[PDB]
Parts: sequence; C-alpha cells; structure tokens
Amino acid sequence: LLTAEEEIHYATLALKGDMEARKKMIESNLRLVVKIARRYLNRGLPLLDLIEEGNLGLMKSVEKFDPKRGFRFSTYATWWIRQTIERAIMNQTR
Ligand code: NA
Ligand code: NA
Repeated sequence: LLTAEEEIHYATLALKGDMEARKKMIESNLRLVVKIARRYLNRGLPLLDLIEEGNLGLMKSVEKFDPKRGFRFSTYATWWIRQTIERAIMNQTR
C-alpha cells in the first residue's frame, strides 16, 4: 500500500514513462482488480476472464495517470478496470 506521498512520486515518474514506477503502482492495486471483477460475475464471463480484462485496464491506467487532475490513483484505476470489463461484456454482443 502506497502513502499519498509515495503514490504521487511514482505517478509523476510513471507519467514520464518510468516502468519501475508503473510496476510499483500496478503491484499495489492487483487486489483491486479481483474485487471489481467479482462485481461483474454472472454476466457471461467467468471470473478469470473478468480478471484478465480488468488487468488490461489497470495496466492502461498507469500510462497516463495525472495526479494534477485531482483524483487518487486507486480511483482512476477503478474507473479503468470497470471500463475494460464493461467493454468486454459489450463485446459479447456482435
Ligand atoms: Na503521505
Ligand atoms: Na480520488
């Protein structure tokens, strides 16, 4: 778990392309993916698939997270994880 000070430090580096900072941010939020994924069960995708799609969002969330927008990383990551899951559920309809 990252302090606010640590999170902003890593976020500033991550925004500039620092992969170690991006890794630190993702590793601190791996649990968030499973927790969110569980909320989308029984919608046509099994849990492992929901985790996989959620993971896509968590990874995307460290590519351009700007602390200056005023939101904490776990918030921005939550939005992204929900979005990639919801996208995957949409894709079940062709
Ligand atoms: Na702090
Ligand atoms: Na926030």
